[PDB]
Amino acid sequence: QLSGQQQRLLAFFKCCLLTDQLPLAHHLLVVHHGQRQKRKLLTLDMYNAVMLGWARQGAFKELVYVLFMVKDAGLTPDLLSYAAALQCMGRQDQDAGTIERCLEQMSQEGLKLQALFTAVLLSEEDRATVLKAVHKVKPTFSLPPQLPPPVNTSKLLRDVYAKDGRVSYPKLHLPLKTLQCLFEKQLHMELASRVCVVSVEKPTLPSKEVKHARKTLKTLRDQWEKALCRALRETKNRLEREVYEGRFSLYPFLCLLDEREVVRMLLQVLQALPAQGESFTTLARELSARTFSRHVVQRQRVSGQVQALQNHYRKYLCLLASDAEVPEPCLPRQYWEELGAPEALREQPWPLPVQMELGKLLAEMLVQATQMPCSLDKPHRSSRLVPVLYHVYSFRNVQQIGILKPHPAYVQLLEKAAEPTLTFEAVDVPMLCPPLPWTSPHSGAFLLSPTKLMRTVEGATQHQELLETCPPTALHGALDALTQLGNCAWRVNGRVLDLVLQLFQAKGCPQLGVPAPPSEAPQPPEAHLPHSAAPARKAELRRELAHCQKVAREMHSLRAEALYRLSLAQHLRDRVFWLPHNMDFRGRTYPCPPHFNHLGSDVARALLEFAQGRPLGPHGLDWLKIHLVNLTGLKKREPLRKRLAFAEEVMDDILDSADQPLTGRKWWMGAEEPWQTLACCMEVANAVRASDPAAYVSHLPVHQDGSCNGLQHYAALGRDSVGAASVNLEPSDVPQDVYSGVAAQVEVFRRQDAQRGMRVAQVLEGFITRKVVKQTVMTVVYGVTRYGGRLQIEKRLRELSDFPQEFVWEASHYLVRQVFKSLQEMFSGTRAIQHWLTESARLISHMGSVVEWVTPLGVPVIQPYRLDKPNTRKQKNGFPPNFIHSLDSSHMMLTALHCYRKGLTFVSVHDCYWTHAADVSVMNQVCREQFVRLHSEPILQDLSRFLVKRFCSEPQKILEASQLKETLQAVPKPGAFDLEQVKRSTYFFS
Amino acid sequence: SGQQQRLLAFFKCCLLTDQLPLAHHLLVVHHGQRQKRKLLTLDMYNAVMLGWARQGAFKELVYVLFMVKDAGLTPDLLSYAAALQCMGRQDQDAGTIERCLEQMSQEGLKLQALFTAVLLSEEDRATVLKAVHKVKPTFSLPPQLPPPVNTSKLLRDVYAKDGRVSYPKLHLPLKTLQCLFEKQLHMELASRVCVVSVEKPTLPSKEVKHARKTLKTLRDQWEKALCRALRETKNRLEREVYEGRFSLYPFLCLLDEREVVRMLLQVLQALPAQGESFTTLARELSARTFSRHVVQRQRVSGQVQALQNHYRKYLCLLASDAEVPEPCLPRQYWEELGAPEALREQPWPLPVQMELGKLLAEMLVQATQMPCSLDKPHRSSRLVPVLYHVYSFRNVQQIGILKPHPAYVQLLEKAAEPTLTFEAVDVPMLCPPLPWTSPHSGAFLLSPTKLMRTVEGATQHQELLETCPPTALHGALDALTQLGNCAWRVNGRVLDLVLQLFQAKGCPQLGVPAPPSEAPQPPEAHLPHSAAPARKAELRRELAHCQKVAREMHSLRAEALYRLSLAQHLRDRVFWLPHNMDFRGRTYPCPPHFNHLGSDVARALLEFAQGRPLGPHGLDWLKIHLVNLTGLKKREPLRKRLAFAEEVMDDILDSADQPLTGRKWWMGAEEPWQTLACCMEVANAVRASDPAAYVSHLPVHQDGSCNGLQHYAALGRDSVGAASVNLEPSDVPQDVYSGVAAQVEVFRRQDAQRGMRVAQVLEGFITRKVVKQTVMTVVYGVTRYGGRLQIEKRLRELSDFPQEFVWEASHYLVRQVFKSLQEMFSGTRAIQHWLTESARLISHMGSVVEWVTPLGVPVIQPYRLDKPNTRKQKNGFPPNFIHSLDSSHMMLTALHCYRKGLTFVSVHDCYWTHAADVSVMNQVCREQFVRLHSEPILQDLSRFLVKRFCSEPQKILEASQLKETLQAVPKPGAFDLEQVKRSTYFFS
Repeated sequence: QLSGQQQRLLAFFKCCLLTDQLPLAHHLLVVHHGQRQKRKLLTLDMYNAVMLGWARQGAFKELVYVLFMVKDAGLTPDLLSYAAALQCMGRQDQDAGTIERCLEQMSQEGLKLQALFTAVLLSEEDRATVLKAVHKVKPTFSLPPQLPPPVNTSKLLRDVYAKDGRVSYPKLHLPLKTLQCLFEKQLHMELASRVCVVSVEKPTLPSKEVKHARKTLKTLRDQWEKALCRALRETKNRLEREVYEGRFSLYPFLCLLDEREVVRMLLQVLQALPAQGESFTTLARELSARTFSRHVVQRQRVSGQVQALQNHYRKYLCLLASDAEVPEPCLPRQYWEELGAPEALREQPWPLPVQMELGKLLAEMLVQATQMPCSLDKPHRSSRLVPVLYHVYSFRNVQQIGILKPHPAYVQLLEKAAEPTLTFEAVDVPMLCPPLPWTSPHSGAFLLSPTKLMRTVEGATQHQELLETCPPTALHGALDALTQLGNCAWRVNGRVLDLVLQLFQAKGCPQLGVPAPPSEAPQPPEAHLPHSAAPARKAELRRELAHCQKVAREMHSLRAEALYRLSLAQHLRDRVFWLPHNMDFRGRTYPCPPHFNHLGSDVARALLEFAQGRPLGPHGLDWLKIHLVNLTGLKKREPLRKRLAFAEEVMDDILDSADQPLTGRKWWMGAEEPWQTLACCMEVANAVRASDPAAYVSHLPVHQDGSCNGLQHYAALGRDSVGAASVNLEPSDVPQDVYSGVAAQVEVFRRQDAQRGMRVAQVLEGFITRKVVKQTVMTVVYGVTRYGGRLQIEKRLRELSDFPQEFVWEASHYLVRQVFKSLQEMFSGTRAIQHWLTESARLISHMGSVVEWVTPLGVPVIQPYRLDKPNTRKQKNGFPPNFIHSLDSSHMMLTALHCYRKGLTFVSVHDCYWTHAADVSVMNQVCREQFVRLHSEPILQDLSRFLVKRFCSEPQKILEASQLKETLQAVPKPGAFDLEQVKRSTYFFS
Repeated sequence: SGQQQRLLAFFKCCLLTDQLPLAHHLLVVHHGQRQKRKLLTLDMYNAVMLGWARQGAFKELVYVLFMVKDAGLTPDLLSYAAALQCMGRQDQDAGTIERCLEQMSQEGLKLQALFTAVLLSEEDRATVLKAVHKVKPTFSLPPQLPPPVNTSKLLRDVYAKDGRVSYPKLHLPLKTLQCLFEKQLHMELASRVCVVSVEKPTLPSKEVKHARKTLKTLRDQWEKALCRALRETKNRLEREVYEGRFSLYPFLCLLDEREVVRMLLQVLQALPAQGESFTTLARELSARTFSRHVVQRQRVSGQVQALQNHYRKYLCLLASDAEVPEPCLPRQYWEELGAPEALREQPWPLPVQMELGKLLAEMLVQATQMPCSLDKPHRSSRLVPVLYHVYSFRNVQQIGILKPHPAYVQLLEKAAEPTLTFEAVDVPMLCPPLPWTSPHSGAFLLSPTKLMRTVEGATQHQELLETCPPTALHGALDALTQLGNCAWRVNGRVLDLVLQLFQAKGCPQLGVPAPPSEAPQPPEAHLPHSAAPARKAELRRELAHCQKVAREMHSLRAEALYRLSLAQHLRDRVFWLPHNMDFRGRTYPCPPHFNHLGSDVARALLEFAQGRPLGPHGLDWLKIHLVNLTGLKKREPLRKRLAFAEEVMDDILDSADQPLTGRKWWMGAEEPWQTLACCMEVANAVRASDPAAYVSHLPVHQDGSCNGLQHYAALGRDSVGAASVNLEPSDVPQDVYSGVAAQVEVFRRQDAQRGMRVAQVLEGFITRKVVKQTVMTVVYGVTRYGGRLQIEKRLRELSDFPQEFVWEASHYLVRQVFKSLQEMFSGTRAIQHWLTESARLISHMGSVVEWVTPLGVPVIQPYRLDKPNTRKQKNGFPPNFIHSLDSSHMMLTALHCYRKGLTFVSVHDCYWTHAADVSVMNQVCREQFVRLHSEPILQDLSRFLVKRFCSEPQKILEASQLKETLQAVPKPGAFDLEQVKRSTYFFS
């Protein structure tokens, strides 16, 4: 293994190279080498770092001095050190004989020069210096030719990669010059890394108290900045003493970012810090990530990599631009590969313990430096000054990790001030230019800010290691799909935005989902009274207050989230923007901006519509009407003809809702998805108002979704005739709702349980609505051991006023068990697959390894569950949802790539597939075809054989691995139902 | 303003630290800014000149003098003396000194008068006189005056010059007293005492040794961290000295850095598992630093040696073997002899002290680090705070609480360290206390002890004491000195039995805390999370209640362990308990950890080291006192109780011989350990051939049923009141509490008929033991929740009584007792209502009520509203005035008993004295009570309040109403005052 000391010393040496403090790295290395025990901790790569850093400052003498230390340690110089030495020799410009002698010494060891250069990664400047040194010597350069980017030879991906002649790739509507200007704006945003957005909430005319509060907030922040600068200087001096002593220090890490940048960033953190508060460890991780991102941006700027990125990006923009024409159309990643932009050396992050130590130091400096009076400076500096941040321990013992809470007075000051400027990170806001193509897992999305492929922080290092272990050829399909999802252009709808802004400014609406303001919140009417003075009653009053304040606290968190989302929507209202997409561990694609994203809320779904415009065509108007009926949720069981007829019947309501959403009949409010229903009525009204519906262009996406996507995968895997009919895989004239059947089975179980002693069924009698059973089914299948999913089922039960909330906790558990039995009964295949997957997972977890599998697309997925070793219950429960999530992601990526060959704009939000109304029919045919192709491959057998290779061939526990082999061998038998029927089924997605 | 005070305190500390160039850096910056020059006060200039005189640098002092000249205010007499002091050091010419005297004479009084007017240090006054001597004008030093004596009739007999005085002399020889003084001096210089823990020490396990080694490494790591943080803060503060801002650097310099580091560690040891308030800790840290600083300053000056010589001369008077020709009071002896006066006795200003304490506390919290020391990982990668701040519900208020982490607590328990560190003030003195010549200086010789133990109202009360004539203070000071002079020895037998029970569980009835402190609760609760949301919350609340109840026992265990630790440390050594005065004036023992007032067990342990023979009546008194401790036959006469003692004598002897394995009759008694000790003293008496020959060290307690009620019944002379409280002579003693219980019972019957069900809850549970505390809360409690909590605690002890309505029952009980008192006694109500109305009106005006006792020591109520508090002053005044009268009566009794030679101390109502002395003490205390009420206290109170508040221009109309209220004093009743002398049941 590798001990922690090497992972701190290596980080310190590399960091000291990036800060031009080589005399200090030399000092520390001298002290370390001098002590025998510390010399053991010193590794060859650290020496290959110190020498390389000296080898850029043009110092050959110190290089040979460190070489005396390398020989003294007994290490043998590797390919890296020889190359650093050759790169240093050229700078001194000594005669070619020395270079030839170095080549002779290299020849004595088992090493070459071209092979050594290929094997060991080097910077472009240093590689050029080495090459120039070799050119000075007698040997010619003799550079081997490059390797043309390979393509995936998987049966699923051979269509997209083999271009042939059937290519109709899409091109962005915006002209090339507009894309370049947008890129320059995004580049400016990335450089400053702070986006200032006007607060959407209406600003009242400032009162005298409000003005005073703003002057207080300005004075305080300035005092906090001076204090932060002083604290940073003191910490830097102490850490420099640690450098001279010979112990690992964070002094270069502090040096990498400018002092003013550190101070301003900490102040920005305080503004972003919610009233609720944030965990200290999370805050430290966030601070370290911000420091690393701003350092990567600064390093790229000083190196000149940014300018090369601009030229390469402009050439890449020519492909996307409609006006510019490229002779051979190719996928965006492939085009970027043809340009050959150089992946940055600094893209890789620091080691995780060092990052934690740095972030904790920044948070500790912030709390100690910032002090404000509880009295808020109303008395003349008589009241004690107390730190703004307060460490809070949930458990008194030092074993529980403490968290951080903002000052109560500071929160009040923030409210009273009502500042209109909102500070956002560059990563947080959506990109103003098309995202950088995902050439590699590590490098993609935001151009200047590194975005790792895995958004999840749990198990991040392991999954990334698997990503690099996997051949790049396999990864490319997922990377191409992610690039395609990023390339889609989004424009904020003006009308929907205006209506939500209206409601948001004053009161809001709960049914619509516009969060209520603090004034609306149920504040307690009176404080403890003389009659209530009894300590029992006072304690009860404090508990009710704790509940009321908890509800108010949640409402503030929801309104603040809505405020940020609508402020970004207003900011990006007139400007076309691109949402980059990132992959979780399960492989589901999630948009990188947290604050503004379509998945997060229904209102966000309504706001977002495609900037690119495609005409409706003959069937587009009908698809819009069918979409409108789907959003209401009326006649879901009824076929698409009945839905269209209902749309014609309710057309008068549709038009009236479009003309007046607020003062109208408000039929859209009655619909299950109100804002999306309103947007669809404001597109159908525009279509009918236009003389030709086919001529009219529908920006708004149309969403097609299976009732449960996991159930359809399970049904496909087992080929169950009953299962296919239930989830609509089998063609039918009338679609069958899979949730209704689960509800009926839960109802018969409820009747049986009512006869039994248990009263939970009696409590739930008449309240087991179909929507609750749908959320429960999704929680059971997609969600694994989730407190939030169970809280969501509980939330659905709470929404029903008639249902008593005294037994909501056990009613939710009962619903989870009854659904888990219902599905297992109705679906013969699903239970067998789930049981086999769980049994295999538990056996792998017990042996001490985490379950690892490769998706049919090719990207490896590893469960990140860690018992403080794999967690037996979590891994065994986690494997069926994660496997079916990986299958759903693979099907979505296949659908996306094939729809990109035909030119359709495709994005995926949860189960729903979003595309233009004209494109819907083609997208439906493509997704049925891809689903059939995905399940045509023997998914279960491939998984069984990969698990056998990964874990069954284990010396440590052969017998348990033998039992695992026996359970893996008994794969479920395919049923009578034909796979090809899925293509013919128009109700597979609807 | 406050800042000027802060800068002045900084200047005084700077002179002692000798950082005068640093003071000159601050002074020039302060003069340069016009506003800062206005902030500078004349005294700041005088200070630095005195320091420059010690240094000898004449030109800086001349610069300060010119700076005074530039300011334009008159040059003060304090500065001229400092200039002369400087001139003396470098051997300057006398003629210039005579010119300096001419400047001193100008705009000032004459050379003698100017010297008298301005206070100076012992070196300073000598230097000023020596500088005066060289000049042609004569020094003309004023003649001294003999110490004044009070002319008040009550204290006239005490101060009478007739040679009837027979002051008691301590049994210990003079040489032994000097050795004890040397031991006390060694304790004072060290300032800390190490005592072996009474609790049994188990053989250390491997885990226990590992925890001890870890604790040692942590405490030395803490000392390194504190020393480095202290140096860094000192450097920053020195940079603030140059910036001219307020700095705490000289304060930190006055105490040695090693001493400060060790003080911080001692405070961590003092902090308990529950935790202590941060502001209180800051005050305690500043007080400890001031005490150590005063000890160091006295040591370096050489005042300590003069104190030793003067105190040995004082010791000769107390010593039996040494003979003094003229008997004098202990204060009077010191006044006649040369008296060392320490200028540094006066404390630092309170806001600066708060700032210094906060700085020390912050340094303590950030410097120290504890990681819990994972034994197997041993990796320092976690937040490491020894102390954690809690919101405690009120976050806007931002009250500061500092509590140690449970990990520390578990480690301290695992190590089971025997050594315990106590402050010198905390432990009882090993030598007789210093005589109370002045209010500010008394009690501990090296550690300053102010008269006012209370921190609330401390400033105002001390100012009133200084305003008060010295002789009136002197009478109370003489009484306090007499109480301190009493010698206490720990009874070995009682302590042994307590230690054995303390080691092994003990007994709740005996008050012994329980070491296990376990409470049935699911230990792991539910291993899977949330078996049921309600049940989880229920168990969490139940575990929280168990944690609180267990913490109660831990605090009681620590208090008892500390008590016995001190009792063991002082078991073989005679010690003296100093006594101070609260705002009311009811004297209190200075040592907090070990005191007789604190617990009954301490009362049992403590017996007089000085020994007086029983005499003919001593055995009878001891038997009577045994009956008093049990509390049986209280109604029955003093002869019947004696007969009962003869009846139960076999049980008495058996219990003394075998307390643990005997009939345990003592445990059944109301005061068990006291009963056991008295049974061992009666057994020792009967074992001896002559009981009169036998010497009884044990005190005998004479206590009135209610001291306050007797005062009330005496002031109004109501016949019914006097008969109930035993002032009227009776053959069968009448108990006031029994009558109150009967009246409460009839009110309970009336309320039971009414809709209110509180009476039904209390039916059959209003026992006299409970009704007694309520009377004490009405008569002595001053809007105190804690006394009402004591009533609730008494209700909880009865298992049958439901605790669901205990709070309402306590409120009902206090109201009914209050409403039983007024109807039972007309005089008590007539006086209480008048006092409650007068205080209310004075509180409305905006002045706190101030009144002078018949002895003459002023008493001021300290209650404040964040101005006087309306709901506090009116309730507070009847008990505070009664407490002042009770204190006056006890002081008069103490002084007259001292004249006779009886050893007298007072613990609450209970008067403690030797068994032979009891009869004489009884007669003396009846005589003093009659004399105290012979003076018209109500009229004197009314006249003094008229002088203090009625002559107010601001609100004359309210003052007129107050004048009318004061004029209507309650009329004297038919009952004769002289009857109290004839009544043998006043105290019993």
